[PDB]
Amino acid sequence: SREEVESLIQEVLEVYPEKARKDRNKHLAVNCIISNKKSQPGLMTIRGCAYAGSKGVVWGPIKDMIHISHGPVGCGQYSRAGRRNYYIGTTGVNAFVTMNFTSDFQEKDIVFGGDKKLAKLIDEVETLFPLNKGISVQSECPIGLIGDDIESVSKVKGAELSKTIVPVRCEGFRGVSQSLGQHIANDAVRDWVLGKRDEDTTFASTPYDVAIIGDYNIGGDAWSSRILLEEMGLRCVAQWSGDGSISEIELTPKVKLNLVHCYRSMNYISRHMEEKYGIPWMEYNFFGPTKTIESLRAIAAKFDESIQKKCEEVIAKYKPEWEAVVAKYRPRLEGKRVMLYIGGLRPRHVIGAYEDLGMEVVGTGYEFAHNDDYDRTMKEMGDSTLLYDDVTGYEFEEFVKRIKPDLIGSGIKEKFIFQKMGIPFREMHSWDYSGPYHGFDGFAIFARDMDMTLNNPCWKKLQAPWE
Amino acid sequence: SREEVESLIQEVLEVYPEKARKDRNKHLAVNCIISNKKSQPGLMTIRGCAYAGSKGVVWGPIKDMIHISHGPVGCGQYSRAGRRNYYIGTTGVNAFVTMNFTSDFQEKDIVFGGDKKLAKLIDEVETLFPLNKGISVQSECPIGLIGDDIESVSKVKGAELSKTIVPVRCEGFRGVSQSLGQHIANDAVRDWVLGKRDEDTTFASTPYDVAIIGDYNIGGDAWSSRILLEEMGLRCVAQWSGDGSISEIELTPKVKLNLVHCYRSMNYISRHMEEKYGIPWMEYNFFGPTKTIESLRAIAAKFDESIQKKCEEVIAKYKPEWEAVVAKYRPRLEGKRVMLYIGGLRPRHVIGAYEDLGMEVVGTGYEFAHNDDYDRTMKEMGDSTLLYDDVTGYEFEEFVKRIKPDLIGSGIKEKFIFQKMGIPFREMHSWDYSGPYHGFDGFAIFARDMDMTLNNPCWKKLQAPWEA
Amino acid sequence: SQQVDKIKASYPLFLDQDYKDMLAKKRDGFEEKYPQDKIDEVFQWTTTKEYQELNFQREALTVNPAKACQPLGAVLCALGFEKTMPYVHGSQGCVAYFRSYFNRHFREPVSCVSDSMTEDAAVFGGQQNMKDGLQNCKATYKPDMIAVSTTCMAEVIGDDLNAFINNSKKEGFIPDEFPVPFAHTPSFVGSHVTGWDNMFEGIARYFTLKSMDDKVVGSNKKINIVPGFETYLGNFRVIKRMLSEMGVGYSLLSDPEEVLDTPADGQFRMYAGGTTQEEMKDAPNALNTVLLQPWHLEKTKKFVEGTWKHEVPKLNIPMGLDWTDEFLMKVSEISGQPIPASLTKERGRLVDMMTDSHTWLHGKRFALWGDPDFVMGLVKFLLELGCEPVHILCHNGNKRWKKAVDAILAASPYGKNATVYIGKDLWHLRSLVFTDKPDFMIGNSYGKFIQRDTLHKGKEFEVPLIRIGFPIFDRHHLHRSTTLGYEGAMQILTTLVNSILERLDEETRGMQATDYNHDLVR
Amino acid sequence: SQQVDKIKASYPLFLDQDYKDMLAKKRDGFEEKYPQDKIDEVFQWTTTKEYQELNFQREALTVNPAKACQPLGAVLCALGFEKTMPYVHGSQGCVAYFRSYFNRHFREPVSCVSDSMTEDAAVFGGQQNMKDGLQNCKATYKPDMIAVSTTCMAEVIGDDLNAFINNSKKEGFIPDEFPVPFAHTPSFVGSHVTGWDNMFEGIARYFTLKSMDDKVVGSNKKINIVPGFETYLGNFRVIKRMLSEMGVGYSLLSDPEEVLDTPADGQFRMYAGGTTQEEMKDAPNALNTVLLQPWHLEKTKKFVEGTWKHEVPKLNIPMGLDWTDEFLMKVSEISGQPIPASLTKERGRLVDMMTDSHTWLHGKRFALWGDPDFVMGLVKFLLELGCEPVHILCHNGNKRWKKAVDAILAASPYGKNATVYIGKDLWHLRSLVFTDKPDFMIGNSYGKFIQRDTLHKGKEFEVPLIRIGFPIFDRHHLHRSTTLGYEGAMQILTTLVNSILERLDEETRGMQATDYNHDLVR
Ligand code: CFM
Ligand code: CFM
Ligand SMILES: [Ca+2]
Ligand SMILES: [Ca+2]
Repeated sequence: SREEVESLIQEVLEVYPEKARKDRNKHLAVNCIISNKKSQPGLMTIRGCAYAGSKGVVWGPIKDMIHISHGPVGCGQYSRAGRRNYYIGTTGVNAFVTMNFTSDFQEKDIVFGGDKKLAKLIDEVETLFPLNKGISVQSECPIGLIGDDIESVSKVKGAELSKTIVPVRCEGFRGVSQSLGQHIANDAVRDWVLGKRDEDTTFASTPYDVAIIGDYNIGGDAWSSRILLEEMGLRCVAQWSGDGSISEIELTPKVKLNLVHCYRSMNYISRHMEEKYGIPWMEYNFFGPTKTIESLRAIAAKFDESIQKKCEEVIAKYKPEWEAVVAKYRPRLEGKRVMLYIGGLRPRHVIGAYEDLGMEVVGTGYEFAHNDDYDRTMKEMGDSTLLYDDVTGYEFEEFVKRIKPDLIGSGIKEKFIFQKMGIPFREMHSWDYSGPYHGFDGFAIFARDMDMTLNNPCWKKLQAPWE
Repeated sequence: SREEVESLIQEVLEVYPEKARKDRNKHLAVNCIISNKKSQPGLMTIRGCAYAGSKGVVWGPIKDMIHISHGPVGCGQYSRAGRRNYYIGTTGVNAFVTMNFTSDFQEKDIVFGGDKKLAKLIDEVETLFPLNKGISVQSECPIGLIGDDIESVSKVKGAELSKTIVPVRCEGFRGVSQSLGQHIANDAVRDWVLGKRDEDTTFASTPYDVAIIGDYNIGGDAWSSRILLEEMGLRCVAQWSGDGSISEIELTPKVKLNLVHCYRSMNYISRHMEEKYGIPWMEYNFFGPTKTIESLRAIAAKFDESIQKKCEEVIAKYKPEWEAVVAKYRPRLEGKRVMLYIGGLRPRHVIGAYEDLGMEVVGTGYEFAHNDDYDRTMKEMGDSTLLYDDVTGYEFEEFVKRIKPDLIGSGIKEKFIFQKMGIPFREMHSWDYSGPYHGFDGFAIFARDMDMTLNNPCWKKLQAPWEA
Repeated sequence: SQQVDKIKASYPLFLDQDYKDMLAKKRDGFEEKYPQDKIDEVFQWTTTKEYQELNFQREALTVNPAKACQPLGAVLCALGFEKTMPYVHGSQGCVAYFRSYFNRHFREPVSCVSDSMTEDAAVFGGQQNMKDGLQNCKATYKPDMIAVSTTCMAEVIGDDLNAFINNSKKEGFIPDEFPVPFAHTPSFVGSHVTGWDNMFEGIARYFTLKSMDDKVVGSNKKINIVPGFETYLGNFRVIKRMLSEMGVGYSLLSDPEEVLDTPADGQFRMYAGGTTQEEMKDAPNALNTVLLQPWHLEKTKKFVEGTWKHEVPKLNIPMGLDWTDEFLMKVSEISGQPIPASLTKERGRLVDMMTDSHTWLHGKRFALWGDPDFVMGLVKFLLELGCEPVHILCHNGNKRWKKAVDAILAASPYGKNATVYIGKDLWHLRSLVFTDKPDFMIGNSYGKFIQRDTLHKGKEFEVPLIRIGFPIFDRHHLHRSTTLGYEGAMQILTTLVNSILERLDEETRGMQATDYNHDLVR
Repeated sequence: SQQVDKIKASYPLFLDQDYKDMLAKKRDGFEEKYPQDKIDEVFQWTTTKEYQELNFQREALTVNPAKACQPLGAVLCALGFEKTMPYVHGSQGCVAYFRSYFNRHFREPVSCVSDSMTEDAAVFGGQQNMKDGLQNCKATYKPDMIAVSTTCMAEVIGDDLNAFINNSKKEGFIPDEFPVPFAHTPSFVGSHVTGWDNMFEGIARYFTLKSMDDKVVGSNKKINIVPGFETYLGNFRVIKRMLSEMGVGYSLLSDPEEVLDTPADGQFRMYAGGTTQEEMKDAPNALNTVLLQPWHLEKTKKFVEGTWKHEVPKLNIPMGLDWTDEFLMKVSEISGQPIPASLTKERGRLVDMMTDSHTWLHGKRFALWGDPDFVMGLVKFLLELGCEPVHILCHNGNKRWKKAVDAILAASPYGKNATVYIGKDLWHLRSLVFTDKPDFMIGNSYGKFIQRDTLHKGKEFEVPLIRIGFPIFDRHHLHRSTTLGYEGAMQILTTLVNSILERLDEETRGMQATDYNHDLVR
């Protein structure tokens, strides 16, 4: 239908002023496109900031560390327990993920600088939460603008207390999206944490050590990945960020292979661990049977025959289980058209799982992804399907209106818009408080969930029997 | 003022027809009155039936027995878990007080008789609740009117299954109030349960065996009594009805003394156990310090010096505790006037406890009590205070209107009337889901409850500031 | 003992050691209690599939009924009329029970009298009790109407209510055209809903039967609404609200919402509001009559169709989305009034709430009980939410009702695991929630004893109660809420979703055990 | 593993043995976790009086704040106006957070834009972002108004909003009299309530300041009602209802109840209802202006008293019995309208509910937090119910507020054990509910983490949460309820009494242990 799509893009864009029209035309394509620059002012971008990329996705999930949102009270509040990066711990005692530690800037701190307040905050953190294994200080916008040196404070205090204090200059004005904040967070781990055990040779490694890099355990996602990799004989030394401890991060230079799930947020440190430590890395996809199977086979191919045998045994165990899932739910979802919009991995990665339930993904797009993500997307998506980079509120509403999908999978700022339009909606960020969606057990929940929402009785009652 | 009261009674009674006026005049007195007959038709009597007196107060509380409200579905429903006669057990397995077992009469049972249905009901009870230690069958109105013989069914089935099945002909039409149902229930225990162990000599008694007779453990009331009596050295073999088992009832002929709390509901069987078994009995009152103390002393005087010593030790232990209660709450309740209306013991018995908190009871009255209860009341109440027997809805509303009391203590059918009038209210039946009110540490609960309701913030708020 | 600054009521006072030992001594010395190991054994047998089979073989024993008797209903019907004394010819114990039962549900005064028939009346009729009874009542409580029903005593000895009332007018005990409608309400036929129907039909006959030749259908341009046995103030109020929103002339026949909710302002109001006698006399002139709860209003339907010549619409109880729509649309075409934007919006807000909440509601299994129309409307709305109504109990349901509900279950994929049980009771249901455990129960307060029975087996087996019905005695002021309309559907949706989320928080509130799913946002 | 007919989500899936062992292997192999016995030791120390002393010595560290930042407020203020785009000059991450925060509370679309200031703007001002931003916004989303506020980035580098807006009108990016009110809302001064105030005062100045000589006080015969930061749909709706019941002409200035509750009917409505620009221009002609939440509307009070010359009544938030009375009586004498029988009755029904429920409410101890006016109205109403507000927390409270609440505590016997804490947070409150354990907490969803912390110590130490406030993220549709008026007092009374009775049933649901007090009637 390629000219309908070509003509659609053009029509939506006429409501704009001129430099908006030109820029957004570059960011809308029929399956090339340009990606990752700035958002156009006043157009209701779905994108967050560099702070969200650092505190919200990379640092925040690290369990036994205290993360300090250094700045005013806002950022720490809105991001308090918003993302479901699951963990095992005793919160407030040894684990701290769902708490909000903030320096709560007042006008005296803006005017004079917040570094003496940060120094005293670090001591207070130490007397009240003795069992923390480290501290991060996540900069909000003001910090960089008023010229604070949180690095000085981190070194002097870190030395004084013999504790790891990571300064992260992830100010929301920095970059164009959450993406730069991910980069800043990876470099923050590189410079202040990862190298700590380069001298230490006392970790007893094995030929099967691996680390899950870039699985943030949304709804248990990483736990459902790990079980499969470990049943296949491999040892998961580290889980990056989701339910991760600081000592696992410190131990990741000891593994034989790094398994990158989220490429956009973790490719940076993966490239660095292959440079400095020689550790090879690979991308995998644990969304749906097809992809979890090809991934399990490809990871096993990097090792010996005993891991390839265990791989085929694991595939055999779960094969009755996912075949029952497709037998139940694929009749119920066949030929339904899905339109997607998430951030930097999921727009591409979940397609496989939808196809295993006989669904067609007719449109997908990323908030903050780069071009190397869009080169990966091309292959996964079909012909004449719609691609959209940093879609505006207006645009997404207008595309759905025309294309008329059976399911929309996006974030919370999109959810209630489409449900009012009669389109079924599933959050593809928080999983709509469900999940895990990774692995085989995750496919059963995913499939249960697309079904419960797309074939719900409520959608047939959007119109009154009188109008 | 005795003439204000005299004139009040007369005024209220003018709204009546003639035979109502004459009869109700006889049932309203300034402290001489007639009691326990019939209620006058159409006048919104607060009284229940003979079924309530039997199933609701005497039988229902017996824990390890299944009580069958034999008749239509109504009675068993309305009385299901309405009275808080507390017990320890596993309900539906070995204990059954809060469940509703009924024969649920339909028109075929009315027309043909419900005795074959009762016989099959008893078998069903036995297959589904194996651990019951006995069964009562509480007759509702229809049973007596349609000429059923539940006694035949009880004997044949009781013999067939070697189980105690007590027939109780407590049909709501019988009698004039809940009172006859109590009597019918006492005679039902006499004829079918109490005599079972007259042959049996294997219970090892002691000189200090006693039984609490007529404490129905409302909110734990009996448990708060029993602890005190046993700290005083006495052994409580039985608790009648409240948290009572059938074997305790069967063992009561082995005690040395029967302690009657509720006289109106248990005097009948107490007189019978003194005739047949020689067991002396006495009335006591465990409402408030003064009365619990004179009671503990009087019960102890029936035994030796070691029980009188233990008595004085028990009095000494709880004396700091109740003195703190009066020190806290008596300043808060001094000189407040209480008007009461309950059934057959409490109108007289709680006065002591109110006086220990410096409260004056300016009016009291019984639903279903007899004249021997009103002879006991006379002494407890002050001069020119109002007495009322089987008070009508109209009358109680009109007396309160005039007398203007600070507290009204009555039942659930009265509660929301007086709260709308701005008068503080405490239920003196269910204790307003509080209690225990018996003993020393039930006095603590009593006292804070009268205070919380009488000096509650809501009472100052009944008139809108723009209505003044 | 007692600490005066921290006074303990029954709970937790009897948990103190000297009390705990005292009760242990009582049990051991005198109770001859069964061994605890045996009590456990028998408890575990009460939970089995084998026990459940023996439980449904009961023919004579009813345990824990989920219904009441006919005169209860007649009193609630009667309270709905202006300055009317409900009066129940027969035994006085009954009236003390009906008053108490309703007092505890509404937490309000419930005024109703008896004519106190004793044993003497059993052998010689209650005729003098009717004569004196009505005279005293008229004079002491000043009612504009007295609505007489009966207790079993008066029914078994066959007192002719009609004759007894006519002879008391003749002998001058009450004025000759003082309103005394009557109904024979036998406790042993049907239930409390049957008594509401009988009472209403009797009051309708009293103001109508002998004056029909004067009446033209549709002349007052109003629609009559007969509510049925209704124990939520919000259901009376919402029907009225919506009809007034539409600008539809109506007449709610039997309306107790004012008497059952008078203000605490220094005075007691025995009577308040209610349907006037003038609305009952002029009721044949309505365009039609809508029966809000038709499965317990069959006698009334035959009288309004047969004597008033109204064509009563085949409308279900207006519960849930589809049946509230169907209700408003029938009201729209009888009155010729369009459905206003406000109700079209309120419908949309309800559908919005449904779409926001469906992920937590989907596939949820319920055991539920109650009166016939309440149960089928709750079943319909649960099917609309995508929930499974697994155990449907209606003790006072009939065979035709059961077929109408199996038919609405058959039309939904969410009714495939559902079974409707009529004539069965709460001890029967205690077994179905053990052997085919649902997630929750929707029912009255008698269901709290089923919930503690399921917790005794263990936490995994506990089935929480969601209190919706009559009677609700252990919670305050839920008699004020709404189960009908869009309003009512919004309240039930919010209770169902939040009971579910509460239980999830409870199951995930354990530190380092289950709190990994103790989510801030749900 | 997974059984396809009974699919397990995160809970309870990770409780399966192969998962439980896997996590045990992770902890032991790689986490270098503290010994469990040490975690327990430190947990028990966090509950002590010694820890609490160290916790209140905090000067630099805020943990678990009970407030948000200024621009959040400005957005909610702005949504209340007709066809208005909230627009926050500065960083875009902010706007994604304010939208999400409100989306999860209301479960609705929250429309708001940013002009996406990057690093370039930090060194050269956000001037071009204002110019392009307003132009694109006007054209893409078609608003009749755009209300501009700021994020910290724009405040720290001192962008003159006024100049930036005037230069974008001059250069022709937006029409010269296209409405663009503004407010500088710095995240580091005050809180979200301060941003609501600043925004309102800015919109009031935009329609008023330069046109006062034309205005006569009292000429439109209306009273203006400024709501404040309000996140309950029922509070907007009840103020309106009562004023209309009185037949009082009013103008609710900032009214978001339609946009925050549009129907699901096949179409998305970006805009809906709201206060028109005509009501804002004609607002000086009102008899007076009532501030519903005065402690966070101080700037607004000075502008309405100083420029509009209105004599703003000294009225507290209309919460509880006394302050709703005081509100209706002020409205009665400003408008000269009498209080109708309907509100006098509703007041009486509330007092009736109070008398029916006082036995369960009396002496009940609460820890509570929230915004200043919400907290003092909840404290007043708890004192009226005979409850003790033991721990009063208001992170964004000021010294004068604290003195006004200590004064209302001093006048009641139920405020003798109460302490008001300003500038303190939820980690501070976590200690007060351990060392001076209340019965319940009334607060937002962040309080669920305090409840699981108290359960970890043990069941006897558990303090249940009662969700009343903002944000409520873990329950559905409670944003629809009411805390103001008699209606609001009836809803809080019913929640407080039933939470109490629920907890009593929970504590007495144990067979042969504590169920002797598992009463049918309470
Ligand atoms: S929007 Fe993932 S690159 Fe990042 S929070 Fe979601 S599509 Fe993020 S997969 Fe991940 S767990 Fe994410 S869902 Fe990469 S971590 S900045 Mo919003
Ligand atoms: S109204 Fe007792 S003679 Fe009987 S239920 Fe209450 S004043 Fe009864 S003391 Fe007792 S526990 Fe009673 S309170 Fe005699 S048992 S028929 Mo209603
Ligand atoms: Ca009431
Ligand atoms: Ca919504």
